[PDB]
Amino acid sequence: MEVTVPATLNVLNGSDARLPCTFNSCYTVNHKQFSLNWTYQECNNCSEEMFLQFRMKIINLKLERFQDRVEFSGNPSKYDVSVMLRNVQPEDEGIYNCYIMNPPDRHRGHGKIHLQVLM
Amino acid sequence: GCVEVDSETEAVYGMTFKILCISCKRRSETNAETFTEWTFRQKGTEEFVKILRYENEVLQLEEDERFEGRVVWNGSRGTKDLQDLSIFITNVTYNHSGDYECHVYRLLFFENYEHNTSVVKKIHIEVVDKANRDMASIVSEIMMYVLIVVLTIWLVAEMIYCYKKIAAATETA
Amino acid sequence: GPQSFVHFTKQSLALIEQRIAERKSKEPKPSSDLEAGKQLPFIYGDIPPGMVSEPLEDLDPYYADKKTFIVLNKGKTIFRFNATPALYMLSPFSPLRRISIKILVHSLFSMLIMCTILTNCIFMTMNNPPDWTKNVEYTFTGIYTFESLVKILARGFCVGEFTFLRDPWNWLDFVVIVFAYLTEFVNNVSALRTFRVLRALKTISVIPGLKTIVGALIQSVKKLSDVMILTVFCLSVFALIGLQLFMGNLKHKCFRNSLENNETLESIMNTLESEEDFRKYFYYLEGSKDALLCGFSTDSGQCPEGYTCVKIGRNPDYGYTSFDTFSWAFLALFRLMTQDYWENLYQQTLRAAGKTYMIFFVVVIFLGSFYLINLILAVVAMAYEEQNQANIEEAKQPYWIKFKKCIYFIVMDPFVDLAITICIVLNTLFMAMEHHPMTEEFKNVLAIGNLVFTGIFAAEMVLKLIAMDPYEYFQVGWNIFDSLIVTLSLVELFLLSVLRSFRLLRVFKLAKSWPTLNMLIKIIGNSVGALGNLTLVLAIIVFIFAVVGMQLFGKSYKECVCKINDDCTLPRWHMNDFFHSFLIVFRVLCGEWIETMWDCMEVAGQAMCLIVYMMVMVIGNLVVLNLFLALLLSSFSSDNLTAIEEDPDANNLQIAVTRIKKGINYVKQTLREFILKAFGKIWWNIRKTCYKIVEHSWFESFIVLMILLSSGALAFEDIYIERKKTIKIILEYADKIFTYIFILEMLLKWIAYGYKTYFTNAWCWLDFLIVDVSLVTLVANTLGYSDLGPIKSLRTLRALRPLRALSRFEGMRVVVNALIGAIPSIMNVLLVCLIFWLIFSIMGVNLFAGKFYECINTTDGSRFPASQVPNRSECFALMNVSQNVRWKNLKVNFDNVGLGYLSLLQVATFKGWTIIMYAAVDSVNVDKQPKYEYSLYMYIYFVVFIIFGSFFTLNLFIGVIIDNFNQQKKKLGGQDIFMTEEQKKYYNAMKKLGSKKPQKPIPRPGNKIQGCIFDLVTNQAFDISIMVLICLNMVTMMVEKEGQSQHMTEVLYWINVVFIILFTGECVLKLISLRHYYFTVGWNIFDFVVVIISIVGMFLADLIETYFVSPTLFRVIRLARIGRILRLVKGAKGIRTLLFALMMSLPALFNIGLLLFLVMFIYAIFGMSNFAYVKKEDGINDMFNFETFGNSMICLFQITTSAGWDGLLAPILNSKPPDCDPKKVHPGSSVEGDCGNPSVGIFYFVSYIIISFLVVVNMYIAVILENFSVATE
Ligand SMILES: *[C@@H]1O[C@H](CO)[C@@H](O[C@@H]2O[C@H](CO)[C@@H](O)[C@H](O)[C@H]2NC(C)=O)[C@H](O)[C@H]1NC(C)=O
Ligand SMILES: *[C@@H]1O[C@H](CO)[C@@H](O)[C@H](O)[C@H]1NC(C)=O
Ligand SMILES: *[C@@H]1O[C@H](CO)[C@@H](O)[C@H](O)[C@H]1NC(C)=O
Ligand SMILES: *[C@@H]1O[C@H](CO)[C@@H](O)[C@H](O)[C@H]1NC(C)=O
Ligand SMILES: *[C@@H]1O[C@H](CO)[C@@H](O)[C@H](O)[C@H]1NC(C)=O
Repeated sequence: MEVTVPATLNVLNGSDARLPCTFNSCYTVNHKQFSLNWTYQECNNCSEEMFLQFRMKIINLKLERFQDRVEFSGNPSKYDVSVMLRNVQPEDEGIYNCYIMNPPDRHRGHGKIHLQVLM
Repeated sequence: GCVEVDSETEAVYGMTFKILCISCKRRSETNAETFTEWTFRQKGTEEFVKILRYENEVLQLEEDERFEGRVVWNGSRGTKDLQDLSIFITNVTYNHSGDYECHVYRLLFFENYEHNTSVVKKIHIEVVDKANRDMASIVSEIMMYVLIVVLTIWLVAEMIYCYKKIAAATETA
Repeated sequence: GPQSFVHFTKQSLALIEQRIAERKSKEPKPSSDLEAGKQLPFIYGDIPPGMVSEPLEDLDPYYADKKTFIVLNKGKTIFRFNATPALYMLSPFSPLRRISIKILVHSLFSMLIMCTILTNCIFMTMNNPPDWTKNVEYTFTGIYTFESLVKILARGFCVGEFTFLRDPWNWLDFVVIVFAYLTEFVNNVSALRTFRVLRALKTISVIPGLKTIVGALIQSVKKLSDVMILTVFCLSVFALIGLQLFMGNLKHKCFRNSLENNETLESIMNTLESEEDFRKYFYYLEGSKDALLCGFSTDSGQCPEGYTCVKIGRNPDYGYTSFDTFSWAFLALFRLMTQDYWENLYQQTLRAAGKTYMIFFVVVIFLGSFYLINLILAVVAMAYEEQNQANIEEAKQPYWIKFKKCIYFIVMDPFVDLAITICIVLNTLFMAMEHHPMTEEFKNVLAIGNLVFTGIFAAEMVLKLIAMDPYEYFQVGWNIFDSLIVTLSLVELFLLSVLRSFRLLRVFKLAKSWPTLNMLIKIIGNSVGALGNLTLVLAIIVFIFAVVGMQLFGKSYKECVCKINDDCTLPRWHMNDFFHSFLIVFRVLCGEWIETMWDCMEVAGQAMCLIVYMMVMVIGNLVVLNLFLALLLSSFSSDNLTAIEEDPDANNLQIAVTRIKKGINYVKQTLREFILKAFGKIWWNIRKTCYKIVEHSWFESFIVLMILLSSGALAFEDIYIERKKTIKIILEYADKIFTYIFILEMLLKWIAYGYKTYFTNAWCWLDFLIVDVSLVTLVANTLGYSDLGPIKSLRTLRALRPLRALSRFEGMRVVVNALIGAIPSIMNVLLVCLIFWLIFSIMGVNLFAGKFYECINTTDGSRFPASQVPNRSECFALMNVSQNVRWKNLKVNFDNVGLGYLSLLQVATFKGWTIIMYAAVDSVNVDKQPKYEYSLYMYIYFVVFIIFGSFFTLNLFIGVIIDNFNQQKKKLGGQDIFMTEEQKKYYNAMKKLGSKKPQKPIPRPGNKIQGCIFDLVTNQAFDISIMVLICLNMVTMMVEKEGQSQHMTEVLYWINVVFIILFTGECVLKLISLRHYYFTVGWNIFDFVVVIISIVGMFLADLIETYFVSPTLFRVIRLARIGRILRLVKGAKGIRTLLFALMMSLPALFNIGLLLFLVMFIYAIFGMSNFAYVKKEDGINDMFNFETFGNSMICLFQITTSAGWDGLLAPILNSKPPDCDPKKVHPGSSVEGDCGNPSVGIFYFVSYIIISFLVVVNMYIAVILENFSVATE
């Protein structure tokens, strides 16, 4: 599917970062089968860390590297699976992936955002 | 397809008789599994007594004198979805007179749904010495003959009158 | 004169400006021959060499005073431009403008633009263009910018009169160029392609003679104004009636009774999404997407045991089929008017509301789909006729020499050409013996026969080519065509499957001697000859529609695919690529648009698909109708003028016939000569008495009554006759009485008329045959022969007793007389059609013989893939392995020529054709499992057959039907052929109604207040206010919808009450004012009656809805609300005229309807006798079958329009197991077996559809005669 994400996002230290990820799927998002998979990797060839997932509801894995600063800021029914990172810290810099699966649409979606944090 | 015809109410002594019990499912394309039970109440008695049961291509008879060795199966054959449940009596006697109850126990099979139904049909049969002719046939034949004779007489009278008139006209000319 | 040629110089411009100044100080039409875009008159002769392609003065005196100049190309085409400088910079004498004019007026310019547009159109067909297409797209944009700049530079931009922007077709070029550049700079891609497709419309302005066709098509539309208004009005009234009758009925479903876990319908209906879970609570037939429909009456559909009928859930067909709102009701009524899949809607409505509502469909079909189509069609006929009349009115205003001469002598017309004709007939009959289960010996003999025929044809080809000179030989077109056929024959000899079938085109060589085949050839030639421009326009429109659909909805079909297909694969019909998009457009033109429209609205939205489909239908149908009319009347009147004699050069066939007349007669006479050398007033009075009795009116009435009784006695012999012992006995004895009475009638007729007179009459012969069959049946039954097979097959011939009613009723007699008069002309056009269809049948047999077999999984009816079981032997391995496996084949296919004829009949009528086309495009080979669209481009065969064997075939048929009925009318003095003498008198009396002069004005009343009322009600303001009030009432009734709240119900009720009090009041005012003159006008009588029905029906409906329980009756009397809106036809004069034409056409329609009903009755009795116990599959089910008289009439009315006749025929074609069971036991009856008789079924259905087609054509022409009579008088 078409996934609309910003290639690079620049966020100030201590400010709030909304991570936009929207997908254009023909079929209505049914919450009982819809799948959302948010991962984080330091580099393109680095390991991905699960920190948020929507299997039936929003499941926050609560990673230690993020403390309790990861929150969901989208709405699946309106094709929005964005998340927000409160009080951005320098180690939040990396690559964030939003994987989308919306049955009965066959293909798998993937949006990649490079979050750069400046002073 | 399937037609529910009523059983005849008159059986003659010493001969064979078939009692019809036809129960058609409301939709033909449905699948079911049916078995039947027959009950008989004789004249002079007020209690209905079971006399046979048919299920899974085998006929079970109760131990009763009036029906032992005289009844066979004339219903649906080769299937569990029975829509004809009629039996057949070989030597009708005077104690076969009475009213019958045909209990049909059909188990419909739907998608995630089983419906157990039941229907009852009542057949009252008369046992007499000689087959009484139906009123319908007698009266219908009588009206056929009277209508034929009336039409013929009317036509003949009309030809007579017209021939007399045209003969008078011919003599006048 | 011709000498008037001079270069446009500055002195001439100064003179023109001086003349303009003189005209201003002082302060007409031009020559159409000299009008822009025309040929220069021959009176001017040739052009001086220095004069061509140069600015020269204005020839027309009208523009001689104004500032213009003319330019001439090398084809003598004048162009009128403006002398004012182009944007005040470029002057006429400037070399830049000179070069621009030189480029503008040339052939290499138009050819270059044509090639560019065609290449661009070819490039628009690609759905996923590669990356090397963008440079080509820039090149196309540059070429268009070039021509736009040239035209702007040469003609000026906007300021002048003959300028770039004044041309309406130049706005399209401007819009294209600005869209291209602007959308390129700004960057929906699909939108940008819907803006790029407009370049396909530039073909109209570059191919010459297309603007004229477009203008004529625009003119044909403008004459359709009033008929469109009447169509909208009738569709809206029928939609309101259907909304009232069927609101919410298509949402009935069979809901299960026993629910566990304390569950309820309302709770369940909120937690159901998938059909897999809907199937657990509602009842679905296997393989059905929608739930089964039910009803609450005894004549509606019945739920299975354990399910109860409830109104809940969505409507069928994704929810698009309903009568819930006025919008969907109007869509359904439009569908009924166009008869697109209308049998499905008819079946659903009967299932959900009851069989008694078939009256609504009868009335709707007969009034809309017949009469309104007749009106549109006849108005198009007038428009083109006036166009053609104006056109014709204004248009009129040594050794080698020896042996070649020997060969030329060998060429001899009486025998050689006759021998070749015989050889052609033998060859086509020989190639008609191919079939699928063919032994190798039969194949070998067919091969040697086809080889020897080709050899002898090539021998003819070479012998002629050496007899006459090669330059002389190729002069005749027939010789050239024979040469092409021969060379392709040799080519295939040296070597596809279609190439084998190009030999059948030699059949057209018989058109030299066959006159009505030459008519079809001339029609086909005119389609690409005198009417080539209109056909080209139609092709352009089809291409544009296909590409527009592909661009708009192509990606939606792929992304939204799982909504319209469970396997998440593209359906059979879609618009993902150009070919399938074009197939959808062609199918819509054939008349099937609703089913693809449902998928389009599911994938891409309702509004877009609705607009696109309506526009495609309107434009395409209009252009196809114009092409049909032009072809029909051109070939009817313009082509045939008897310019030459019948075969002016004595036909070789006629020379052979003369030689045969000499020879056979002479030989027979010589043989006869050789044989001769070798060797009582009483009886006359009785006859008069019988004459007196038979010819009396009472005898006729008695016989008519007994015929009616005997015919009605046949309707009772359904499958339930054994529940009605008494009536069965009465019917038997009554049949005996009827036989007696008709024996007596026959004897009386014999004595009165005599054997000679009795047996010269055909009606008497029919009665004699029927009565003889009845007597034989009675004597067989009496003598104990009641169960013999021949006797049991004779007893089914009692369905022919209603044929005795033909001679008793004058309407059926005159309609039958007209039909028998038409027969002889129909026979020849039937023979031509059989030959044309035999060609296609042989081609289809060659293409598809034995390739429709497949290995299917019987329990679910799905073809196995081709990865597993790709062969017949693998299929047999799996049959002997898995039980539910079968290598079955289609019932209707191309195994032989007869089955090919049946397939072609199904395709031409567009009923059951889709299965055939799917099997054809999936075909691989013999004994090979089909693969999905392996032979995808086999759709071309079906498209070509549809065109040639439907469009042109029906064109020829109706073209001959027109002349036949015209000569029928002429010979009897111009009287109507479908009406009786009394009906003729009433027809005249109705004609004087619509032509009365203005009657005496109603006299005003002497009273003051009454005079005020008189001057009020008689004003036109009163009438127009009445019309707007009726329109507001119509809107109020349109607001009603399914599921509306009680507040809306109360509001609408009070508004309707207020309207009733207003209308009743207006009636009281008119009654007070006009006094007794109110009733002297029929329209006021209708108004008074309808206001009475409105009041009474509203009160009665309130009474029933408050103090009674009868929703059906409530709706039936609330239908009385329609009468108020029927008063709108009073103000509309045109729609009033069409309704008057319908009223005039009613009597003949009554006679033809009586004939059709009698034929339907006979076929109903036959169907009850034959197909009562056939398996309930395909179109035969629990409600639509031949078990009873009502069901049979339901089924026959459906296929009177040919709708769904394949679905009815299919269960009959089962003859052997495992298709049917010959020993099926039916409880309550002694009939055994559920098999059908394929031959009887085929004859039944084909004969019925043909007869219905003929009768419908009769009703058509009746309405056309009435329509043309009304408007042109
Ligand atoms: C029909 O198609 C099947 C597809 O599997 C062909 O396969 C044969 O299968 C048998 C047993 O599995 C093998 O012994 C053969 O060697 C296979 N054929 C080939 C060509 O490898 C089968 O041959 C086909 N039959 C015909 C008559 O073409
Ligand atoms: C039936 O059995 C009885 C008992 O003996 C006998 O009298 C009668 O004749 C039998 N009838 C037939 C038809 O066998
Ligand atoms: C019929 O039943 C009666 C019961 O009263 C019995 O007496 C009689 O013997 C029975 N007859 C036959 C033939 O079984
Ligand atoms: C009704 O449903 C409820 C579910 O909350 C259940 O507890 C209760 O027993 C049900 N009542 C009956 C009569 O089944
Ligand atoms: C295929 O069918 C049978 C099963 O009925 C199987 O056992 C056997 O191998 C095969 N028989 C024949 C006759 O091909």
